[PDB]
Amino acid sequence: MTHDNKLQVEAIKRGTVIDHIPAQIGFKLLSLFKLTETDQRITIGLNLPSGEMGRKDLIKIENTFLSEDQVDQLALYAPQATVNRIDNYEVVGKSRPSLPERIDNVLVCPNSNCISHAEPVSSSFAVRKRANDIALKCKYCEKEFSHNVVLAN
Amino acid sequence: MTHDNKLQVEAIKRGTVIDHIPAQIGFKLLSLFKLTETDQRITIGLNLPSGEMGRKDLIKIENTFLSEDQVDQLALYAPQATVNRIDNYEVVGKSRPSLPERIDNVLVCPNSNCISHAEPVSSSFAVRKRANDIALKCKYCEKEFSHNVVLAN
Amino acid sequence: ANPLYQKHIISINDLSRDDLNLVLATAAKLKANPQPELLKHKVIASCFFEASTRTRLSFETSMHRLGASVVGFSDSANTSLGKKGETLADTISVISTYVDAIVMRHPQEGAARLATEFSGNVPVLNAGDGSNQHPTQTLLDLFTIQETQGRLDNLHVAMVGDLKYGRTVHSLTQALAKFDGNRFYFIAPDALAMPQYILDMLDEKGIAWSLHSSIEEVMAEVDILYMTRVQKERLDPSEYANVKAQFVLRASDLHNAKANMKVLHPLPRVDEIATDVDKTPHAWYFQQAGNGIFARQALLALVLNRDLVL
Amino acid sequence: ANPLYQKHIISINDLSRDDLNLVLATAAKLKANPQPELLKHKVIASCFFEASTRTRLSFETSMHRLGASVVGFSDSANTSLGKKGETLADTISVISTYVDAIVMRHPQEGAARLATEFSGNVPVLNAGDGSNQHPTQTLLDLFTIQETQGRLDNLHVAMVGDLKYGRTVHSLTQALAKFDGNRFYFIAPDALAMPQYILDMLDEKGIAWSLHSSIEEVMAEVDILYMTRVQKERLDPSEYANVKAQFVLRASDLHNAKANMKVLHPLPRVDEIATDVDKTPHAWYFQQAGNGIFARQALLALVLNRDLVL
Amino acid sequence: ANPLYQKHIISINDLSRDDLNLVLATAAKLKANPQPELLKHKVIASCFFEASTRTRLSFETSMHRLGASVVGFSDSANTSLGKKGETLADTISVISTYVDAIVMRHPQEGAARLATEFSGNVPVLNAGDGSNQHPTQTLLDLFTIQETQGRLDNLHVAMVGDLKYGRTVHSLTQALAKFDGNRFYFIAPDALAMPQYILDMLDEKGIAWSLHSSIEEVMAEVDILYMTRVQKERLDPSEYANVKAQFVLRASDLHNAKANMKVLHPLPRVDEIATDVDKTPHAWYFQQAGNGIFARQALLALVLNRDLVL
Amino acid sequence: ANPLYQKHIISINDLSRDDLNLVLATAAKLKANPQPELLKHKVIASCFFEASTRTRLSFETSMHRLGASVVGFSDSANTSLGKKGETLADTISVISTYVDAIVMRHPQEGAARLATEFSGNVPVLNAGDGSNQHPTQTLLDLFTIQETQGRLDNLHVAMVGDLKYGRTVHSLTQALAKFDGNRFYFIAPDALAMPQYILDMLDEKGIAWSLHSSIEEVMAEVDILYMTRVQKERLDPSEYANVKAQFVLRASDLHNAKANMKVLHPLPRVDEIATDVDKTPHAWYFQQAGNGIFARQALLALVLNRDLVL
Ligand SMILES: Nc1ccn([C@@H]2O[C@H](COP(=O)(O)OP(=O)(O)OP(=O)(O)O)[C@@H](O)[C@H]2O)c(=O)n1
Ligand SMILES: Nc1ccn([C@@H]2O[C@H](COP(=O)(O)OP(=O)(O)OP(=O)(O)O)[C@@H](O)[C@H]2O)c(=O)n1
Ligand SMILES: [Zn+2]
Ligand SMILES: [Zn+2]
Repeated sequence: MTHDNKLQVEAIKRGTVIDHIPAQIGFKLLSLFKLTETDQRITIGLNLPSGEMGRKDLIKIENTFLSEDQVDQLALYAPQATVNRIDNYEVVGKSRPSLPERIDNVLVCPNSNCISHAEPVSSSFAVRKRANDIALKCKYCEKEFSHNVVLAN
Repeated sequence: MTHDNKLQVEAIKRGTVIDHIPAQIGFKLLSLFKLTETDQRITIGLNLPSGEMGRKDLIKIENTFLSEDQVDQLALYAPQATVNRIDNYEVVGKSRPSLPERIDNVLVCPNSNCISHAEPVSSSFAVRKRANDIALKCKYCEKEFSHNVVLAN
Repeated sequence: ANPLYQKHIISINDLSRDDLNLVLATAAKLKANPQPELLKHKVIASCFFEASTRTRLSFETSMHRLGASVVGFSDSANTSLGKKGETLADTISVISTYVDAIVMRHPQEGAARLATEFSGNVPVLNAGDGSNQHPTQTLLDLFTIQETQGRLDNLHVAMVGDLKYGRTVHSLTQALAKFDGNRFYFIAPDALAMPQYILDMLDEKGIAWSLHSSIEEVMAEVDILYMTRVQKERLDPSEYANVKAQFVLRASDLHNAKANMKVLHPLPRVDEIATDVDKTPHAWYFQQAGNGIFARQALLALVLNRDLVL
Repeated sequence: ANPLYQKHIISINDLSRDDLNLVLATAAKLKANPQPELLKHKVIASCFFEASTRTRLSFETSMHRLGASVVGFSDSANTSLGKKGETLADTISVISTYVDAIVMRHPQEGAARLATEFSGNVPVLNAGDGSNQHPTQTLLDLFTIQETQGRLDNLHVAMVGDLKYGRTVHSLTQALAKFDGNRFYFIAPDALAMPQYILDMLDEKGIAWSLHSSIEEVMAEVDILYMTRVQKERLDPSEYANVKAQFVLRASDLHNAKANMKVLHPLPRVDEIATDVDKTPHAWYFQQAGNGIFARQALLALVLNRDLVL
Repeated sequence: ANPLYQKHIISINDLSRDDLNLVLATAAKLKANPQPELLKHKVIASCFFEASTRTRLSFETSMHRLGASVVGFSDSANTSLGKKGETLADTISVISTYVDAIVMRHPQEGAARLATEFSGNVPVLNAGDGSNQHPTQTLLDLFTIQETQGRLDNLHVAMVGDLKYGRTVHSLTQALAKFDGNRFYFIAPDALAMPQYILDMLDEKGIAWSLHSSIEEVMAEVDILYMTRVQKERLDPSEYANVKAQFVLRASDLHNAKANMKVLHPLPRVDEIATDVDKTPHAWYFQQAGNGIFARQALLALVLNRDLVL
Repeated sequence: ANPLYQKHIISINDLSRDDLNLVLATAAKLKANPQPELLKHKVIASCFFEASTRTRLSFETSMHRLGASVVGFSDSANTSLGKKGETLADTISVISTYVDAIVMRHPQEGAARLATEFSGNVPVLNAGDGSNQHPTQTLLDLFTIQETQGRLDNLHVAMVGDLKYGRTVHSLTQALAKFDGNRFYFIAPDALAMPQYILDMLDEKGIAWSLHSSIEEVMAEVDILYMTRVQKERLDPSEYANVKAQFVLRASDLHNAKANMKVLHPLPRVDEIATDVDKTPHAWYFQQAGNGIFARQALLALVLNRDLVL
């Protein structure tokens, strides 16, 4: 409680605000990381009018603080987002994501003979080589692919 | 004003507002009906207080008038949802979902031998309220199933 | 143009009473005066993605007796399509590029109706899709009831055998329900019972049916006795064998049968109808399969031909 | 008599420009006014020693549309010949003893030309021999380029896919080289490159070609985009999958395509051309397979018929 | 000697309450204090005329864990014996001069009892015979019920799935009915329900039983939940899918179970038990398969050794 | 305990230079002073979901030579487990309560690493997993290189044949690159060449390598010639034959080799190594297969035994 509006919607009390989501990444991040599977109120702003990117997405999850590595699972998808941590209407913390060393769960090994497909295992990829462009190596078949390839299906 | 309510909810100027989405169906409806594949301003709220009829979700989709057909397919999911269009800052129409004729696209045939599984087809089931439930008959295999067997799969 | 012109015959549920009577009145004329060059120059595809010799030889003879050419494959004997990921939407989009009608059997239910979305203007006639439909078997069954009993209404039709998984009994019950005052007797092992959705449809139309566990209970009143194949995999060896393999007809059972009664069976029959029944005048199962030729010829005529001069 | 009369159509390399244009001008007439009894009383053998349904159904419909009878076998489903040491020289010496032309597919390269040494005066038309030739696929591809582009020269033809093992791209490059001023763009994974002996033949005729690794580089200039099946056994799972499965066409890619551009594909296509491309007017792969009917009919007409009255 | 010394283990029906307790008593000693050179110098034959890798490896590991040697086979479309020509009776007559004990699994019922009449004094142990009997599965289920629950009497046991044809559920009810005061809940699709004979037996002994349609209806009183796999080939694919919100198990369903309630399944488990059940304390099907070793060690030691003072 | 005690042996990538030396050190002791009752009372499972008779017999003989017992299987179109329904994860979860160690070979990559997450404290050893890894082949190649050459460092090693898909050559380069100063000559058909990743790794460590087109070009500097079989199904039969005067080996070619130059081949060898090479002193592929016994004895002893004072 304090002012909302929507050009830059406002103030939840205590919780996380992931802001400056690229655009059209918001729902991907909701889906993939299952941020929705919470009983807390979530407010989401999609295709919003803002500062340098012009139109961005934003997600406010109150009463949940996610960080350290949750914030990092966002780097492949939303690398230039900020994750505001809020306590009592003030941003007591502000993180940016960084490429992790392992991305569990969210990806699919493009190698069709991989065993991972068929089984009660979570996918896992060792990550490497920042921004000149990322390689991802499957835990199981140990094949290394370009991130853009794993990321197309 | 204050009995917190909204925190001055983003009165969209023109568009569709979907309210009383029963809790947890809110995200389902975004995925299934692909409501986020638009470049217009959406503001979503999940697990909002419905001191009135449960706890709820609500999607406000701007400069968009989802109608008629589009409103009825939501019947299987949020039977208790009111869609409200807005042309200039207040409610121009308020429509409830009525069960439709057919449900296309979203829904999978339970029948593992149905041809729809393997092929470039779009699901189509015929809706029939066998008062006690709604039976759904597949266009292709013509097998009839309880709407609940199909809704899990 | 006649109502069936360029129509896809995919389900019994889509054919009205009027449709059913038209086919049946045309089969009767072609049976009486043949038309051997009516489909001259037409080329039809006979696609049996699942093999079924009986049905294939009868559909193709029917096409040969109206003068059409036939091209096509029987499979479950790897005649290589579906090879290297080829979808059925793509197979049918290429086959309709050069034949005038497609006849097809396929193991999955729904396949003939999907062929319909890709064929353009080439008719698709279904010769069987999984456990769903088989219109052409019901059209020949109907034609044989009509021709031997003189009518398709006010019949006392008994259905015997595996009524739960038999695809032909389920369709014929639906077709006969199109008509008036027919009465049903179902005689089945408890494990092979006529499904509720059939019974529910009969109830909702005020049609009368009943369950009996011996044919002897109903012989006297019966006009058509449609027997069915129980396949021994639908039960275990000892079950089939037990007190249940006595849904089997022998000649002595027919003693009190009406003079008009007929025994129909889609075939193959292995042992549910004993060989001594063949010498009776009530045995009409082979004559029934002969009637498959005029019911399939009439459908091909009405579908490929605008105006049929009869 | 016409030049193709009683000729064996075994390789593209044996057909001149004049031969290629004759077949193609005859296909255009038969497509316009059909001749359904031209091969009346002829009986043709359709010998597919290796199965290929697509090709067989199209060759046989073509024979049925000019009025000929067909006898024959599809195999790799043990229709028993080659049994008890029977040589191919001996099979063909017995088959030519009673049919008027032999159409044949066989797994070994060279088999159709050996059939030629034993057939006497019965023409042998090759429907595929191992990784060597397939004239009738190139004749239909040519016919479809001509009919949609109005010419067979001065074309900008892109070839995409597995160019190293694809038997149809190698023949079409050779046929198009018969003609004038065509320009080639080859777009292939490094492991599936167009072979040197093709490139060497193009160079020696002053025909221009170039290599590109994205269709986006060449879309604007392209008249015919002949796509090909990459079979995933030609690479390993992870290779196919890797940065190489992007020789795949989607609808968005066609944005800048010329109004006349067409997408051709021998078929089956599994995923190299996405399903949304079908709704575009540039998708001509199914129409291409329909044209297989008039290119095969014209060859059968010219080969079995002395003087063709057109 | 011990009661079972040199005895044939062919049916649960043939073993008294005391025999079942003696096996269970021994299997707990062998679990606690291993005796690895107990059957040193014995050769057992693992004759699997029907392949079952899981049963075969449990048994051979039992054999080896007591130090015995093993010769044998498994036959899916291969390897000579029983041929059709060679009778089972002559296979056994010959193998019973080579070995000390025979463990066998065969497709037809009573193959084990036939063997008994031809093995001389060589004990034969049944590892499954058609749909009839599988003693050593019931022995390891009762060992796991006794080891988790503390007793084999006054148990609230729920059996779920295909009760009509799960051979292990027929056996386990026979066996659990030699003890006192057990109460049975049978939750099955009515097409797949416990046969009247198990039920009729149960009423003679005065045992309490009830039939429910959902595990939900009894989750709260139950001590053992014995799940069986439902056999999709005996059902229709659409029958199979349209039953309640099924009879499969998930952790959600377990929020109600008693603390000592355990879930057993003879395995394989395709989808009736989801992966989240595996992490609860109620999951006991893998421990159940481990106890297979100790139940079959006990049976082999009692049969081949006269007095066992362990 | 020893470094590898109770450890999973899934990839060469996972074992340090010191681990590889410890295995090689042990394998030389076991070769010299046999310890036949070292794994007395242990049962190992030889789960070959993919048949490989040569690897399977080497391993089982390793098992037996240290006195362990063996239960297991090989599955080509037969025998139950992994079924499709049964997951690999449930096969392993169940087999890991029966045995003490699991050796397994499977067709899909990473099947071994999946197993690791389900075997409890039961070690699993990879005997091949698709095109990914085969640790115990690399261990016996390095044992044979160390035993013939005297060291694993400063070696001039030539790898020949299908370098793109020989899984053993990918592994052997990884492993030979934990040691110092090795120089690599890669002689392959450019369609079958060492992938850029092995090469790129090799440049990071600063290792010297070169690509040649004929063994003739390096016969003189070479200490190990490691031949691989070239896979004719990934080539075209005419591609396969038209390469130089090939890349196969004959004694003539060897007139130039150093006295301690040896020829290794993982086998089978169809025609890349002729029969006259077998009688020269440079022939070492059969001794190489014999050392497979001592390399796998060492790995099994280190995994299952805590301290080994041999
Ligand atoms: N109780 C509050 C306080 C702040 N915000 C959100 O916190 C985010 C960023 O925090 P802030 O530092 O206060 O504004 P900025 O200076 O724009 O932060 P940055 O430059 O890192 O984006 C904004 O999206 C704002 O909506 C919020 O929703 N609720
Ligand atoms: N310019 C406007 C006008 C209305 N609304 C929304 O439209 C919905 C319409 O509800 P309304 O008829 O204004 O009062 P309610 O009693 O909430 O309607 P209901 O009976 O469905 O509860 C409300 O969620 C309101 O936020 C809006 O966002 N912007
Ligand atoms: Zn992988
Ligand atoms: Zn369906």
